[PDB]
Amino acid sequence: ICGDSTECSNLLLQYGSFCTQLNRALTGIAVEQDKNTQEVFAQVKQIYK
Amino acid sequence: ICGDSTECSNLLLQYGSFCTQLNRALTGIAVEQDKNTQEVFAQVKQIYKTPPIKDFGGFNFSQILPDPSKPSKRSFIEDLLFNKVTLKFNGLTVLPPLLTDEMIAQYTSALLAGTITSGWTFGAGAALQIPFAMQMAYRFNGIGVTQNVLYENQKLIANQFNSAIGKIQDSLSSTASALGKLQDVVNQNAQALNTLVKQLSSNFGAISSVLNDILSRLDPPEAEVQIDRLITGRLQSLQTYVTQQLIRAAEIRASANLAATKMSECVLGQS
Amino acid sequence: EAEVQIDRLITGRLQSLQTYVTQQLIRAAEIRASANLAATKMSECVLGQS
Amino acid sequence: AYTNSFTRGVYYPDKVFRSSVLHSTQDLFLPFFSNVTWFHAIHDNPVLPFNDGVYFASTEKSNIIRGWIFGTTLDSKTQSLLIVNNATNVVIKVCEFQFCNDPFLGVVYSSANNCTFEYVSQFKNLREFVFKNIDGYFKIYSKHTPINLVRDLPQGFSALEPLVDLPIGINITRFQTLLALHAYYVGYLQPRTFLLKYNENGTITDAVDCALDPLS
Amino acid sequence: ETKCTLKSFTVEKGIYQTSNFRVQPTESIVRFPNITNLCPFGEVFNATRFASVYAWNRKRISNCVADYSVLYNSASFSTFKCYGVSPTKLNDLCFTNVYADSFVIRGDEVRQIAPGQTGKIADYNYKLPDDFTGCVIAWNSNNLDSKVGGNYNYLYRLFRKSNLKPFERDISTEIYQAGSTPCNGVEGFNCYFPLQSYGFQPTNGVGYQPYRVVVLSFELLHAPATVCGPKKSTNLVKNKCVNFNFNGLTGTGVLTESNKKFLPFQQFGRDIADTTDAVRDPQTLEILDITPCSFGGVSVITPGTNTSNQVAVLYQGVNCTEVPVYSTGSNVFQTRAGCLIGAEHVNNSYECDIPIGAGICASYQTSQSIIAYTMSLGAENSVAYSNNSIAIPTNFTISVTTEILPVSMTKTSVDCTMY
Ligand SMILES: *[C@@H]1O[C@H](CO)[C@@H](O[C@@H]2O[C@H](CO)[C@@H](O[C@@H]3O[C@H](CO)[C@@H](O)[C@H](O)[C@@H]3O)[C@H](O)[C@H]2NC(C)=O)[C@H](O)[C@H]1NC(C)=O
Ligand SMILES: *[C@@H]1O[C@H](CO)[C@@H](O[C@@H]2O[C@H](CO)[C@@H](O)[C@H](O)[C@H]2NC(C)=O)[C@H](O)[C@H]1NC(C)=O
Ligand SMILES: *[C@@H]1O[C@H](CO)[C@@H](O[C@@H]2O[C@H](CO)[C@@H](O)[C@H](O)[C@H]2NC(C)=O)[C@H](O)[C@H]1NC(C)=O
Ligand SMILES: *[C@@H]1O[C@H](CO)[C@@H](O[C@@H]2O[C@H](CO)[C@@H](O)[C@H](O)[C@H]2NC(C)=O)[C@H](O)[C@H]1NC(C)=O
Ligand SMILES: *[C@@H]1O[C@H](CO)[C@@H](O[C@@H]2O[C@H](CO)[C@@H](O)[C@H](O)[C@H]2NC(C)=O)[C@H](O)[C@H]1NC(C)=O
Ligand SMILES: *[C@@H]1O[C@H](CO)[C@@H](O[C@@H]2O[C@H](CO)[C@@H](O)[C@H](O)[C@H]2NC(C)=O)[C@H](O)[C@H]1NC(C)=O
Ligand SMILES: *[C@@H]1O[C@H](CO)[C@@H](O[C@@H]2O[C@H](CO)[C@@H](O)[C@H](O)[C@H]2NC(C)=O)[C@H](O)[C@H]1NC(C)=O
Ligand SMILES: *[C@@H]1O[C@H](CO)[C@@H](O)[C@H](O)[C@H]1NC(C)=O
Ligand SMILES: *[C@@H]1O[C@H](CO)[C@@H](O)[C@H](O)[C@H]1NC(C)=O
Ligand SMILES: *[C@@H]1O[C@H](CO)[C@@H](O)[C@H](O)[C@H]1NC(C)=O
Ligand SMILES: *[C@@H]1O[C@H](CO)[C@@H](O)[C@H](O)[C@H]1NC(C)=O
Repeated sequence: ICGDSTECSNLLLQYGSFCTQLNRALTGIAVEQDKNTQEVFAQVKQIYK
Repeated sequence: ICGDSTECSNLLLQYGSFCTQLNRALTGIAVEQDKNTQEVFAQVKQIYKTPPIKDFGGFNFSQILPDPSKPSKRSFIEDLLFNKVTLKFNGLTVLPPLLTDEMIAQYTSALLAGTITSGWTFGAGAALQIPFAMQMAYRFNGIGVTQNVLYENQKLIANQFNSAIGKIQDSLSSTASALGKLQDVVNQNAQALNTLVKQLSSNFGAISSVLNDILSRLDPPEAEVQIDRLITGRLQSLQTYVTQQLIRAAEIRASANLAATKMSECVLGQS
Repeated sequence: EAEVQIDRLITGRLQSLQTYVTQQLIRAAEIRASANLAATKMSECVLGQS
Repeated sequence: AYTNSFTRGVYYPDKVFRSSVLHSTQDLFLPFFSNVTWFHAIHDNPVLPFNDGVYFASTEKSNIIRGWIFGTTLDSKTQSLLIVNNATNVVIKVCEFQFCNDPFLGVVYSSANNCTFEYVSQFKNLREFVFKNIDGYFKIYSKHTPINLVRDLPQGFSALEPLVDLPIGINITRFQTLLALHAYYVGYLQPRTFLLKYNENGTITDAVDCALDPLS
Repeated sequence: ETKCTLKSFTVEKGIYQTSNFRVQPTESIVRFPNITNLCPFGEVFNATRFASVYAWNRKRISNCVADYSVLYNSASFSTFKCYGVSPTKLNDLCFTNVYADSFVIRGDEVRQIAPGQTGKIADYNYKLPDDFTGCVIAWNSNNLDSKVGGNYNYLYRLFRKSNLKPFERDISTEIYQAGSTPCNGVEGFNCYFPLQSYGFQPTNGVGYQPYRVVVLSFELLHAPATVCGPKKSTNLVKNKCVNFNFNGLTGTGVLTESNKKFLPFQQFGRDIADTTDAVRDPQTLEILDITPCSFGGVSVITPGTNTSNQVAVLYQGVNCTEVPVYSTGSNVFQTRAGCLIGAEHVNNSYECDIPIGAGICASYQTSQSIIAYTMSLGAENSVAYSNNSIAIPTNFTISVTTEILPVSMTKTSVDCTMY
C-alpha cells in the first residue's frame, strides 16, 4: 500500500497496528498447512521395502 | 468509542443499530461455549461413590481417585495439571462460567467410579456391579486374546499397570511443555484482548487521541470532522476483533465436538 | 456537492453489505458441517447396525 | 586515542514509574560497543561540535574540570551558555559574552551585553553526564556513584536520572570544556531503539539494543 | 424495558440483557504544585523613591509567580487599566518575561501613556510603541513626594529649544540632538538649556501634582513561559467516584491509599495502554492509587408473560453495597457473579431451569415467587461393590427416541447496483 515511499510510510504508522495481526494470521495459516500435510502423511516410524 | 461525551453520542446515534448486532454475536458465542461444556461433561444422570474399602484384584488406583484430604476433593494429577499451566477497564467485561470447577471435578469422579465398579453397563441403563478381574477378562476377550491368559498372569499385569502409572506421573511432574494447546488458547485470547485495548490510543489521522482536549481546544465546524474520523477508525477496529473472535469460536466448537465423541466412545465402552 | 453526499452514502452502505456477507459465510460453513454429520449418521445407522 | 564503550550510557527516558514490564523506547542513546575519543589533557582543550547532545565521563577527584561553554558563534552577536562550578554554587549564564582564546577559571568574562537571563542552583568517583537540548529545553543528567567492574576502563551497568531542566530556548551546536591557568571521555548520541527491563521497585536493570545483532 | 429491547409485546421464560448502568461521578478536586516563591513586587509599586520621566526605571521580573489579584482588587491606586486582556484573568495567565517601567509625571500626562499617543513624554521621555500594553497603573504622589518638599526634584526631556521656528503657540520640536552630557547638555555658552523641571508644589493644584506611573509589558512566544498567576486550590475527597485534573492529568475514578514506593523524581505510575494507576500530590508529597469507577450491564430474569408478571433484576459483577422498588427495598442476594434483587435464597437444591452463573440458578420449580438456589448435579446412590458378587438383568424394554438435524437453509441473492 506504499510502494517504496516515505510520506506513505509515515502516514501508515499513524493508523495503528493492523499489519501485525495481518502478518500473524498469514503466518499461522502457513504453519497450519505444513502441520496438516505432515500429520496426514507421517504415520510410520520405519521404512519398509 | 465515546468515553463519556455527549456530542460523541449525538454523532454516533446516526450510524444505525450495529451495537445490537455486536452484542447479539457475543452473547451467541458465549451461550454456545456454555452449551459446549454442558454437552461434553453432562453424560451421567447420577453421582456414584466408591466403597470405602478397596480391593481391586491387586490394582492400585490411589493416585487417580479423589482425595478427601484436599478441600477441593481433587486428585494428584488434577493438582499437577492445575499447578503446571498458568495464565473491566473501559467496557471490556469477562463473565464467569456457569459450571464451577468443583462440579466438573465431581462429574469426573463420578464417571471414573462408575467405569471402575460397573464397567460399560452404566452407559446403557442401571449400573451392574462386577468384580474387576472378571471385567478385565471381558476386555481381553474383546480384542481376541482368550481369557485364559489374564487369570494366569494377573500379578505381572498388576505390576505393569502400577509401574506405568508411576512413570507417567513422574513424566508429568518433571517434564513441562507437554500442555501446549491450552497455553496457546489462553495466550491467543489474552493477546487479542490486549491488542484491542492497545488500539485505543492511536491518532487515526485526527489531531489528538484524547477526546476531551480535542473538544476543549476547538469549535464544532471541524471538531465534527475530527470526531467522525476517530469514531470510524475505532468502529473498524472493533468489527475486526469481533470477526476474529467468531472464527476462533468456530474452531473451538469443532475441537469440543471431537472431544465429546472421544469421551462418549472410549470411556463408556471399548473402541 | 452531490458527489460528496453520494460518496458518504455509498461507503456506509458498502460497509453494511460487507458485514452481512461475512456473517452469511460463517453461518453457511457451520450448517455444512452439521449436514455432513447428519449424512454420516444416516448412512451408518439406517443402512446397517451401529 | 580511541576506546570501546562496553555498555555505558542508559538513562531514564521519562518520569513514569513502572514495575516488572518490558518497555520499548525509540529515542537518542549511545549505541552499544561504540567509539569514545579518550583524551589525556594533562601537561589540551579543543572546541568540539555539539551535534544534538553529548555523553561525557570523567574520573578526576579534584577541582579541575569545572565549566562548560555552549554556543554556535561564541561571540557577542548571539547569546552563549556558561555553566561553571564554584564548589558552593552553580551559576548558569545565557547572556552574551565575547570571544575567549583559552579560558582560565576555577576556585574570561568579557561583557554583559544584551544580558537577559541568569540562574543559580546548588578507582575514584565516576562522574557521568548526558547533555541534551531539544525543543528549547536544555536537560542535564548525571551519575556520581562509581562502579568498579573493571579498572582503567568504564565497564559496568548503571542508569542515569535527571537533575535540572531549563527553558532556555537557544540554538547551540558547539561547546568547549574549562580548566584553570597553569582524562575526560566524549561520546555522541544517535536515534536508536532500546528495550528496557524495569525492576520491581522501578529501577532499570537490563537493556537490549535493536540495531546490533540478529539475536538483538 | 425488556419489551422495548426485544421489540415485542410478549416475552418467554429466560434471562435477558436490557441495558447497563454506570456509577455517576461526584464533586471534583483540582490541584497544582505546592508553592512558588513570590517576587518582590512591593519594591516596585510601593518603593520609597522613583525615577524621572526622561530616565524611567526599567526592570525585569521572571521565574516566579505573579499575583495580580491583590493589586487589582485593592482600590489603593488612582488609575488602573489594561490592554488586550481583562485584568481579572491575569491570575490565570502565563508569560515568558515581565518588564516594569516606573516613573513620576504630572496628573494630566497620565492620559498620554498608551499606544499611538503623542506628546513630550511619548516622543522623548517614554516612547511606547504602537502595540498592546500589559497594564498601566498610576497613583497620587502628593502624600509622599510633593508634601515633603520635593517640588522641583524631577526633570523632563522636553526639547533643546534650538532649531525651531514659530509654527504655533507652543514651540515644540522633535530635534533632540544633544542631551548625552550628564549636565543637561552644554551649548558652548549655555545658549540652550534642555531638560526643564516639574513644579510639583502641593498647593499649586491637583492638575499637575506628582503621580507615580508603572507600566507592565509581557513577553509572548519568545520562549516557554516562566511566570504565571495564583491558581485556585481545593481539598481532596476519598472513596468517592471523583473527576479530577490532579496537578495536570485528568481522570475519573476512586482514590485509595497505596503501597508503592517511588524514586524521588517520578510523577505518576502506570501499567499499560497509558492508564495511570498511582499518582503523587505535590502539596502533600504522598502517593495515592486510582481505581476505575464500577459499571456493568443489567439483566432481568423472567418466567414468561403467560405465567406471571413479576421479574428479578441481576446486576453483573458489582459489589452492590451502593446500587442507587427494585433499588433498595426488595431482598438482596450477593452471588459470585454480581448480586440479584427480587428473589429469595433457599438452602435446598433442585434441577436447573434458568442459568445465571457461578453454579446457581433461579426459577419456581422443585408459590408465585422467584427463588434462586444452588443447582444439584443429579441424584445420589452407591453401588455395593464386592469381589464375589454380580448382577444380571432378567427383563428388557424397547424404547424409541427422536433426533433432529438441520441440513439446509434458504438461498438468497442480492443485487449490488440496485441496493
Ligand atoms: C535558532 O537558529 C535560527 C537560525 O535558523 C535563528 O533564527 C533567526 O533569528 C533571527 C534573529 O535576529 C531572526 O531575524 C529576525 O526575525 C524577526 C521576525 O521574527 C524580524 O522581525 C527581525 O527584524 C529579524 O529579522 C530570523 O528570522 C530567525 N530565522 C529563523 C528561520 O527562525 C535563531 O536566532 C536561533 N535561536 C536563538 C535562540 O538564537
Ligand atoms: C498405591 O501407590 C501409592 C503411591 O503413592 C502408595 O502410597 C505409598 O505407599 C508406600 C508403601 O505402601 C508408602 O511408603 C508411601 O509413603 C505411600 N505414599 C505416600 C505419599 O504416603 C500406596 O501404598 C499404593 N497402594 C497399594 C495398595 O499398594
Ligand atoms: C526495593 O526496596 C526495598 C526497600 O526500599 C529493598 O529492601 C527490601 O525491603 C522489604 C520491605 O521491608 C523487605 O521485605 C526486603 O527483605 C528488603 N530486601 C532486602 C534485599 O533487604 C528491596 O531490596 C528493593 N528491591 C526489591 C526487589 O524489593
Ligand atoms: C507544601 O504543602 C503543605 C501542605 O499545604 C505545607 O505544609 C507542610 O506539609 C508537609 C507535608 O507535605 C508537612 O511535613 C509540614 O509539617 C507542613 N508544614 C506546616 C507548617 O504545616 C508545606 O509548607 C508546603 N511546602 C512549602 C515548601 O511551601
Ligand atoms: C463489598 O464491599 C464491602 C465493603 O464496604 C466488603 O465488606 C467487607 O467486610 C468485612 C467484614 O467485616 C471486612 O473485614 C472488610 O474489610 C470489608 N471490605 C472492605 C473493602 O472494607 C464486602 O466484603 C464486599 N463484597 C464482596 C463480595 O467482596
Ligand atoms: C444386591 O445386594 C446389594 C447389597 O446387599 C443391595 O444393595 C442394597 O439394597 C437395599 C435395598 O433397599 C438398600 O437399602 C441398600 O442401601 C443397598 N446397599 C447399598 C450399599 O446401596 C441390592 O439392592 C441387591 N440387589 C437387588 C436387586 O436388590
Ligand atoms: C417384563 O416386563 C413386561 C412389562 O414391561 C411384563 O409384561 C407384563 O406382564 C403383566 C403380567 O402378565 C401384564 O399384566 C402386562 O400387561 C404385561 N405388559 C405388557 C406391556 O404386555 C413381563 O411379564 C415382564 N417379564 C417377566 C418375565 O415377568
Ligand atoms: C564561590 O565560592 C566562594 C568560596 O567557596 C564563595 O565565597 C563565593 O560566594 C561563591 N560564589 C557565589 C556566586 O556564591
Ligand atoms: C503601599 O501599600 C499600602 C497597603 O495597602 C497602601 O495603603 C499604600 O498606599 C501603598 N503605598 C503607595 C505609595 O501607594
Ligand atoms: C398460556 O399457557 C396455556 C397452557 O399451555 C395456554 O393454553 C395459553 O394459550 C397460553 N397463553 C399465552 C398468552 O401464551
Ligand atoms: C442453610 O442452612 C442453615 C442451617 O440451618 C440455615 O440457617 C440457612 O438459612 C440456610 N440457607 C438459606 C439460604 O436459607
